[PDB]
Amino acid sequence: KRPKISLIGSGMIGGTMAYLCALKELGDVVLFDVVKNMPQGKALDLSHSTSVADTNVKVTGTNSYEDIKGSDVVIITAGLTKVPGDKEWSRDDLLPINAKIMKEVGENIKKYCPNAFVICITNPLDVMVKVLQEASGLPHNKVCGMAGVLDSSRFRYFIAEKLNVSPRDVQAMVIGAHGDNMVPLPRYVTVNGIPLQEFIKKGWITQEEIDEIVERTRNAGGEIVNLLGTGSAYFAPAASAIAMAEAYLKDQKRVLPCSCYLEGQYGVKDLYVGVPVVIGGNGVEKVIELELTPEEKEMFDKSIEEVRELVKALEAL
Amino acid sequence: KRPKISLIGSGMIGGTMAYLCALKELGDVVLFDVVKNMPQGKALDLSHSTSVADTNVKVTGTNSYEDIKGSDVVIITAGLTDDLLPINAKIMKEVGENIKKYCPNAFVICITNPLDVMVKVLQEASGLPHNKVCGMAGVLDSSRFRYFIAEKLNVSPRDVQAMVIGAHGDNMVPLPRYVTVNGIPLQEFIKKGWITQEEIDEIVERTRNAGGEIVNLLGTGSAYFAPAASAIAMAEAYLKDQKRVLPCSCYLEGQYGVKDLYVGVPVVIGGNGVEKVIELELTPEEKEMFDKSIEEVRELVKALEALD
Amino acid sequence: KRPKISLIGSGMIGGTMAYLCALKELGDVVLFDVVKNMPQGKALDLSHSTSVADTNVKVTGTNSYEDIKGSDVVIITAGLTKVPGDKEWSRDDLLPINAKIMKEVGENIKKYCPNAFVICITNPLDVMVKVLQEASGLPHNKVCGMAGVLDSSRFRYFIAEKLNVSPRDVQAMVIGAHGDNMVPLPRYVTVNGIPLQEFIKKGWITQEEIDEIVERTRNAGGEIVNLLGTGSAYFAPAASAIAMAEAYLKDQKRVLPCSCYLEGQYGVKDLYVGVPVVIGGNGVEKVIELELTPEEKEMFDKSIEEVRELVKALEAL
Amino acid sequence: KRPKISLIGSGMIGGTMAYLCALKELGDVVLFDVVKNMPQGKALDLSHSTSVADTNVKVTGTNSYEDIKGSDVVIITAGLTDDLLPINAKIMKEVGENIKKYCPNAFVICITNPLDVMVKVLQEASGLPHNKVCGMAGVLDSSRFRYFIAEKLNVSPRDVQAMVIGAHGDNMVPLPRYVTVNGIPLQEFIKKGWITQEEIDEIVERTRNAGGEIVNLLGTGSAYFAPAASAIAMAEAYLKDQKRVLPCSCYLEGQYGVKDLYVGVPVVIGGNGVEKVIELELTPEEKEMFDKSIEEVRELVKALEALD
Ligand SMILES: NC(=O)[C@@H]1C=CCN([C@@H]2O[C@H](COP(=O)(O)OP(=O)(O)OC[C@H]3O[C@@H](n4cnc5c(N)ncnc54)[C@H](O)[C@@H]3O)[C@@H](O)[C@H]2O)C1
Ligand SMILES: NC(=O)[C@@H]1C=CCN([C@@H]2O[C@H](COP(=O)(O)OP(=O)(O)OC[C@H]3O[C@@H](n4cnc5c(N)ncnc54)[C@H](O)[C@@H]3O)[C@@H](O)[C@H]2O)C1
Repeated sequence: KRPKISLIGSGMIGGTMAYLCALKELGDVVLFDVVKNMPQGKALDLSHSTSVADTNVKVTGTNSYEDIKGSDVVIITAGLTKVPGDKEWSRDDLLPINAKIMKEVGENIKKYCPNAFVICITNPLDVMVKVLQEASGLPHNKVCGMAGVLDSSRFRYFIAEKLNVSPRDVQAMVIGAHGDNMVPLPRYVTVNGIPLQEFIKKGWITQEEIDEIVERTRNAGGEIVNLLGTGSAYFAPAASAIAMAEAYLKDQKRVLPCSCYLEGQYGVKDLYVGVPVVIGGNGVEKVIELELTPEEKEMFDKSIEEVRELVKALEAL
Repeated sequence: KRPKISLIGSGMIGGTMAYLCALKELGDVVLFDVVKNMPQGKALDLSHSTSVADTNVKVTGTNSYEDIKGSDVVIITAGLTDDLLPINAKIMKEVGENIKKYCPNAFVICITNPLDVMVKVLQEASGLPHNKVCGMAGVLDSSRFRYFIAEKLNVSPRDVQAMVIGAHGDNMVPLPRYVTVNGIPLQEFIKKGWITQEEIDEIVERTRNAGGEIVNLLGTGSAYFAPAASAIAMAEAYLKDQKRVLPCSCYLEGQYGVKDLYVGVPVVIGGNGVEKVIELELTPEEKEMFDKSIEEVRELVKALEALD
Repeated sequence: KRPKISLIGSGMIGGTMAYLCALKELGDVVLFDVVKNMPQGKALDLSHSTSVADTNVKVTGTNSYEDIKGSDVVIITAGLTKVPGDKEWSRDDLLPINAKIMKEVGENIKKYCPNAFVICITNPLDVMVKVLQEASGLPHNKVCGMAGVLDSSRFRYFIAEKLNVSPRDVQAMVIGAHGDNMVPLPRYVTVNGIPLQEFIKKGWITQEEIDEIVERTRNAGGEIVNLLGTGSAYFAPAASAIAMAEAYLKDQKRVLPCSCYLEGQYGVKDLYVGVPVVIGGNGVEKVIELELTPEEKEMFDKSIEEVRELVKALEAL
Repeated sequence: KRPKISLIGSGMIGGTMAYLCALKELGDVVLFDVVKNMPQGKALDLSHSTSVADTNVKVTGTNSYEDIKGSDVVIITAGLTDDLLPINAKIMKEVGENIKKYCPNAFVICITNPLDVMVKVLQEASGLPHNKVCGMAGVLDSSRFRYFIAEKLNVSPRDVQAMVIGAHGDNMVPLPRYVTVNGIPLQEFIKKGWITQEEIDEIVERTRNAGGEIVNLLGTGSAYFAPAASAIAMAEAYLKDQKRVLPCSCYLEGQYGVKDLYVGVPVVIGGNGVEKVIELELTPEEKEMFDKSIEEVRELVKALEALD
């Protein structure tokens, strides 16, 4: 039988992700949402598009978790977003309400598709993937969060733009927690293996512009929201998560910064945070421990501790 | 120079089309919209997504018509969804004007409704060759027809040929007589038990109403995934000179009994636009449905010319 | 684990098929041949190409059947070709020698990958697929021959060329035995569902040109050989067979003329011959019984009987 | 008009390249060869294969140079594998002449060996801009280097960056110092136990010799799958203006200490050909290997100019 991909949450990101799954014939799709008839509407739109693409993909809409039975992969966008930010929204609403949805999603995964590879997108990302892992009981290797691939896609793009080379040939990474305490890694940026500093010396780019690109990367999500007025980014967020899903389903063994369960690496135990990892047919297969400078480890430590604060505040109740 | 694709209108359809242009590396994408900043917001999102796809596509958003200069393809969703007819026409008039000033060699694909009517306003206002302007509707209506037939037979939509002609709307005309499975007449599958004559009739009316069917289930807005894909397939056919056979709203000069009118019929789309009109051997009944389908189009086109 | 595709025979067709499998990331490939080191050379060439395509595909060369263990799909080009044609080659060499290789291939499939979907290309095609089925003991649904997709690709192309429309939008089919007694179906040719006769009346094509295209289709293989001097077609033959393999592995349910096991359909029992079929995740899933004219059934009967003659001559010894 | 890709030489590499052009719908393909009928035979085979891929690509074979008129890209494999140097040069002279007559705006990618030497003969004989002529070698040598490194680490080749510069041959110069895993220096993976310093050295010499390694195993002929893919990736970079960073044999005017010579170095390939040369910060040892690598090229280029 085909691979089964279930999208928990059928908003903008969920629909586009399902569009990519249909365009790439990655497998049968299931769009789930609490809103009645809505996932069923997109599914029929998307079903019609398969006709234009000359594919066979089955896309289904549903308001019941039962239809995620046997899913090979599960990708979760459901919950409140950051669009309101009201400075008390993250603390009084985002964190406490989303944690409760993650617990309900995790329980449904546990009963209906406990073998799936599970990719979380809901924010606060690092916190929510932990909660989803706890509630679902699945191996820590098969539950991770999408954040670094998106933050890296922005980083790489901004670099590629100034240098005027294809983004394929810009290697860039962003680690740490997803959010304002993310850590772009300017030292590790290369152009097809060439350190970026070589282009600084040859005048393709300058050091300040690089520092600007670091900050623009950290705020890229808000830059787009502000410009949209209504809504948030969904084209790149959806591709990033489907890159990770394609890496799992085709055992591509790609190297991508993802939010994953550490156990000693980087001096972190029993915690989810963004790090470079190898994604393969068996999920998160290897964590790469980068030889970070002391300064870099400091930014990583301050970012890893904000994640703790919130994991603990959530554990209060 | 890369091909340049300008999307006049950056709503749901326009943005979805821009994404397909970026995934398929069809060319540089310009997202135009009257709304301030919003196109630029989507453009940056889309730009980011090129890193994930490892492409080099340039996607820019703008609020100034000047940025469509030199466009090889223009795709128009600008409009709204009882003042809608004349307001959409002033828009379509304005869009068509900027096209002639800025990119008078573009292949233009109108999407806004009433499609077949607004197509002719656009051509008149832009003064472009009649074969370089057309409307996307038949590809989408056929993809629904094709899809519904495919799922009942349990074969791939690729091997279902099905077409829809006439005007885009509730009176569109699916053609069950021409449906085939890899060229095998659909009727052969009635006789061998794959589908019944009643289910075909039911499917034919579900195709007529699919637009509203989707609208009722979404609750806010209308379909756009298949709409976007249909427009891009038409643009891909022009950019790569694929000579595809597709139902599109095109300028007829006597074919089917229509003069100086844009109406949905099968055409060959290639590097020089709408390169050939296919004139089907329609039966009297089928020709009758076609005539009643376009009646509304011929009236509206006359009424709008009066209001100039 | 990835899907495993084994190519029995690593000649021109076998290598190209493996190139397509690598380009399309359809799965892990195994190139097998009796020639020592040769399949291993192509595999390393192809391995290098995956670097240019930015894929992860594992391509392996081998001279041992043991390495086809667990194959999801098996595609067989091995044996003598038609390139010599010496009028006694088909009878004294092609048929008797290839049948013996098919029996050895079938036995190796039976012991090492009895769950595979098996696509035969060796000629005489309809005869050899039967022999391979007998020797391997696998379900008749999971063993078929590639012939009609190639003969149809030629038919469709010749039509598309004269009309000057994309071949995608020309539906054309060829049924019967692969070879000189193949049956192009001019009546069933459509342009996106439109009968071809409509274009005859409107002057895009004429009836004689159509009849020429029927004959050119029947001789297309020899036309190319003659022009090549050395060798035979391998680009289209390889794609055709990989289309059938992609249809199985992705459960695409495509409609394609293939050589398959009939049991009453078309008044043929216990025999392999080319007919329109639906290929899906479970192999050959449905045979389509076309409402052929009496004339058409006559050409089909004369083509189905030449296949018998050879199946019986082979059964002598 | 579709892009026009002419392949001067229809052997194994040339035909494999034509197939990739047809699969990727990059443009119309012209297969030229001196051998009578053989190109036409492959063209018809390839044409048939377009039906299976559902593309509209035109593939023609010919024995007359006139059919390359207007080519946007030309890719040259014409040659043979102790008279081979001067015979290949008369050929490369002849090919370059017909190019200037027939398609003097083409992007030209030479493949025949000794690559870096025959590249300069071609440019001289064709009189084309030095940025519109280059040679494919570094992409292939890097794809082997990249591949060997990828399989030992068990990561995707996509996330291995590795380069090879200098001349194409046994003296080519892999650059283990610049190898990275998604930008992470390869040395970090020594320290954490993924690969050893000895296996890198071994890999670096296996890259040098991969060409012959393949040749020994095939028994007849040489590699062509990766060779073809590398040339097409370079042509795709030109046709779609992808601005790819790739090691190619390109005209240097003082970079690296080379004047009026074609040598393998990293470049940016885009819509205007070889748009930029990247000048790496090579160490003394690395610069030394580079100089010894091109010594043979500078001598042969001088010796062949004398024989005119
Ligand atoms: N022909 C078909 O089959 C398609 C099927 C589905 C719907 N398609 C029709 O085009 C649009 C549907 O596109 P979309 O779903 O994206 O509607 P949106 O509301 O999201 O976007 C409309 C945009 O159009 C922009 N726009 C852009 N320019 C203008 C001007 N110049 N005036 C007014 N509005 C303008 C405006 O800011 C809006 O953002 C509407 O007119 C439909 O009748 C037609
Ligand atoms: N630079 C690289 O890294 C490539 C790596 C692999 C091999 N590449 C070199 O080009 C070719 C390899 O291509 P191929 O594998 O296809 O060699 P073939 O023998 O199959 O084809 C050579 C064709 O070249 C044709 N040809 C075409 N034109 C001519 C002329 N004008 N003179 C002589 N020969 C000509 C001739 O008919 C032959 O069919 C040879 O010169 C190699 O040194 C180079």
